[PDB]
Amino acid sequence: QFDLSTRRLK
Amino acid sequence: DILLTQSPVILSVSPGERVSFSCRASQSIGTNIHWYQQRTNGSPRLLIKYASESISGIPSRFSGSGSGTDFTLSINSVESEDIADYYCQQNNNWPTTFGAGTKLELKRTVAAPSVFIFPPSDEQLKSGTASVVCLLNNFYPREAKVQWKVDNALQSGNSQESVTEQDSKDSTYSLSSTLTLSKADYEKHKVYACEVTHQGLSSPVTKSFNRG
Amino acid sequence: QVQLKQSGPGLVQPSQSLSITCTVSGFSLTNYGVHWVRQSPGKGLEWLGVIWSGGNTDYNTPFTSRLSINKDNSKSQVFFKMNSLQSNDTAIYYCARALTYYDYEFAYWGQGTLVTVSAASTKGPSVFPLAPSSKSTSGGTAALGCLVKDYFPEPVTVSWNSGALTSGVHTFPAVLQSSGLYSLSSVVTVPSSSLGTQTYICNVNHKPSNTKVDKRVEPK
Ligand SMILES: *[C@@H]1O[C@H](CO)[C@@H](O)[C@H](O)[C@H]1NC(C)=O
Repeated sequence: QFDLSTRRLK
Repeated sequence: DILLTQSPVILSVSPGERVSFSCRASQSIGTNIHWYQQRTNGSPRLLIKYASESISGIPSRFSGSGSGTDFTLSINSVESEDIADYYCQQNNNWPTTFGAGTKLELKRTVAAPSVFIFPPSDEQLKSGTASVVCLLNNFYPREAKVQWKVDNALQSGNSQESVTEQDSKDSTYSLSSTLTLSKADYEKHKVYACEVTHQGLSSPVTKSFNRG
Repeated sequence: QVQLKQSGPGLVQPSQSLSITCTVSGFSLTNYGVHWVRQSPGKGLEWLGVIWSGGNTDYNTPFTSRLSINKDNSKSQVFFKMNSLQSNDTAIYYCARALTYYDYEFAYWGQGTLVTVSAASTKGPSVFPLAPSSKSTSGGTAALGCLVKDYFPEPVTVSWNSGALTSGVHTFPAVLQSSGLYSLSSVVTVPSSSLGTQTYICNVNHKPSNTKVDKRVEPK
């Protein structure tokens, strides 16, 4: 899932 | 729509190693596939177009192959700066669609955190809230344990953690543990201790202070 | 050099409309189409639509009814507008340009705009110092930072010494507090011998609330 804070998959 | 399946979800490799990303399509799409890189806080960067065609400005270590339904993005010798997510895209069929991505992590040698503790500022105390910050700097691997204690009382449920993504230069993580107390509670106690546990430490590291 | 610069991040009330401006340079909107893509937690990358050189628009099927794209060639601006937003329209929205005028291989991207869809109110952060000390100094290296607390929505930018200080900087991912407000620390390690001669300032910018704070952080 994409994280809007870091723009990375978590 | 064309469904694009990327596998696996996470890749983990050591530097200098070769790595491949898989992107599979729900039906044939010829070689009409493009690849992108996304680093922490970045916008996508176009790496390969039309399955195998190179892009100006992109390192030669990036390549791609495949046709039909089965595609591969390769990096022949991984570098720390390659830590990112990788996405495929098809445009043989409208509308263009993207895969769900693969995460690339880098292995490195174990590095013990450096631990620092920060009492609340007198500034924050004026507002009636007290934040105590505990910092674990530049460690690998990511697994760490932070235990808070106030006057020997184990603290539970009143702290939040945040972990950075891997550093693009040294591959380490950093972690912050923040303990939050009412100013009232904070003033009713003396010893504030942050205790850190990590594979790279031969015993737990405790950083602490007395209020004032 | 080809560049795309988007308008800033912000809150949008549920059932209301989203507006983003994409201002381009290093090419002409008369020569290239401009595409819109978003990235959400639940659906990842979605292509939304495009405005072409000659003014024609295509919209991805689910958005045809609530999406409009316009431009002003002379101003080099492309205007994105989407109606009746719900919480799962929370995403980073990007504008983008392909390699060739007719294609979809996106070589150029805007920096993205984080749109939060929420009923809540915009709130600027308080910035508090994380002062260096003996409890924060080991082997001549000192750690120091800023606590960026109680803001909404994401994001905030944090730099140090107006961009002149970047090495040893860690700005942590924001965490949502029980209050529904975000919090974040940003740290940097520096030589302890420089605490006497160098000023350390975290430049905090929360665009959605237009709150810019420069916080000097001094040893206690
Ligand atoms: C959000 O909700 C709508 C229904 O209101 C659903 O059809 C859509 O697929 C969802 N979109 C995302 C980005 O999750």
